[PDB]
Amino acid sequence: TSLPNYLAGNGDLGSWEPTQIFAGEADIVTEGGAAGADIEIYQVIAKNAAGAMVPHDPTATEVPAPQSVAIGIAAQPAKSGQNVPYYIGGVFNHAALGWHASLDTLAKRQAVFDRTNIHIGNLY
Amino acid sequence: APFVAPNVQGRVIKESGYNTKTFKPAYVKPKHVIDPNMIIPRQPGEALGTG
Repeated sequence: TSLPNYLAGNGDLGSWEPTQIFAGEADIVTEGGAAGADIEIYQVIAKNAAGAMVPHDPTATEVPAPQSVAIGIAAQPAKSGQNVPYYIGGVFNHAALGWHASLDTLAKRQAVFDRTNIHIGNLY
Repeated sequence: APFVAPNVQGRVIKESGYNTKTFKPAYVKPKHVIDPNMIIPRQPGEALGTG
């Protein structure tokens, strides 16, 4: 870390791409709750049987387990035991969000948030 | 014109009408959300280091 470089050379300093989370104009609404697992930014979240936030996990069970019904979108990342701020309302670009496996197409990603204040849709 | 023996009345000639076209203009509505995740990060003119 000490010396300069006297010799010529090139360097690709880096690249930046915007992440657009909002895809519409509902009332954006947020809440905070304890996490039960490692949650990434804009990961879709559910609440487990103990009321702690857990990343959304459809087909968790033979009766479906409460992790299987999504409840919000993480606004900042958190480790287990920490508080997670998360969105409960708003219109969100499905592409930016973190999704479970097998929840591939937008047609499925909408089905997670029909009965809800959140709605999830495509950007143009 | 119809040829008509001059001993007879003459021939009645038919006509045709006309038509109309009608159009509604289409509608276009793009918009952007401009939340902080887009305002904050350094834009190209900004100096490296501070900005």
